[PDB]
Amino acid sequence: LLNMRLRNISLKSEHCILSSLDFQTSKASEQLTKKFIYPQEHNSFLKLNFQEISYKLIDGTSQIELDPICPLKVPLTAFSYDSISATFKLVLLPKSTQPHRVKITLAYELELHPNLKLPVRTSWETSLVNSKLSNVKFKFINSNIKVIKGEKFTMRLQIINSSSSPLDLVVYYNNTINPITLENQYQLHNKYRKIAEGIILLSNDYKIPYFADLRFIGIMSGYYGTLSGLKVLDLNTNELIEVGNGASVLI
Amino acid sequence: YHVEASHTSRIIVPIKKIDYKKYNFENTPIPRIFPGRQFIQSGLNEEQTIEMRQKF
Amino acid sequence: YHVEASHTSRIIVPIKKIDYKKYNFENTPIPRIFPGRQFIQSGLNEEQTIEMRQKF
Repeated sequence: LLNMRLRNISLKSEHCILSSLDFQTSKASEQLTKKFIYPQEHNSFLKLNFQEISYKLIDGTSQIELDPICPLKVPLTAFSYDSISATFKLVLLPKSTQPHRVKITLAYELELHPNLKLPVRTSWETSLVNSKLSNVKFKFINSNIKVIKGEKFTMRLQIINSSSSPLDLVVYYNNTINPITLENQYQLHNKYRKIAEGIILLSNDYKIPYFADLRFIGIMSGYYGTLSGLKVLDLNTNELIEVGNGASVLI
Repeated sequence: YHVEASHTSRIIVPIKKIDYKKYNFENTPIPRIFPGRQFIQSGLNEEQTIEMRQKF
Repeated sequence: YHVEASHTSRIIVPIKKIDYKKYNFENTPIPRIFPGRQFIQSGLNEEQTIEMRQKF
């Protein structure tokens, strides 16, 4: 074995988990072979890695990678092509057969037949927030990453619960500073002074009765990921329910 | 604007600040509508009197 | 128009009449969406059938 490699599959909750095996012909056989080649007056080898594709299942299909693969042949390089893989709905882990081939055109144009094709198990190795009191769940129908200027915009929230008491929630945005190491002492304040100053909710204390279009305008600009001021609350048995979801860039 | 039968509409009225070197906000506080009366002790701390004058 | 949250607003739509010597309103009555079926007796008086045809 010469080309040392690793299998990296990264898991995302946008129903995607990409795969990019990294390869690098490391020093272990290089320290011997590039001194035999140094005795034979060569220090720029070229193993023509040009043929490589993946396999998904028993239907061994070449999945279309997100990146390209031309004739890659140089000395001491290292490559990691990224391939889009569909994320499963559960722990159905598709074992995979990583196939590759490099035709080792050595010094004095000496080709050598070699390939790197083997199989393993391609495990990854690892919107909505639920309630605390009721069966209520909160999601935003409009997409949680959205573009706007400093002007007005429409924002829309899902309320789905059990219809045993299907009512009496209230919103309020609570535009005041949470009053709160010295650089962290002026970091938590500058977090809170742009939470409570950025957007303003133009219909607060909105009685809900499912669907409601909540009404904001934002003043100053930035990335308001998990815009966390707004609090709905159940008027019986008052618990501070929070919706820490959604985002808004203002450029 | 328009408000139908329950629909609140938050009016966003822009103003300026005030300048503390232009008005004195420590003047005779809570002036009575009619002069005179009993003239009883305030029964409050002077600092409290300051913040009551500003908040009025 | 405008209707706020309970306020009815009676729309006053003007039309013309119809002419009884222009349309025949005694044509096949209450036509079925799909042809065929059992073909059971109507079980109603012919005069009643007349006023049901007009009121449809």
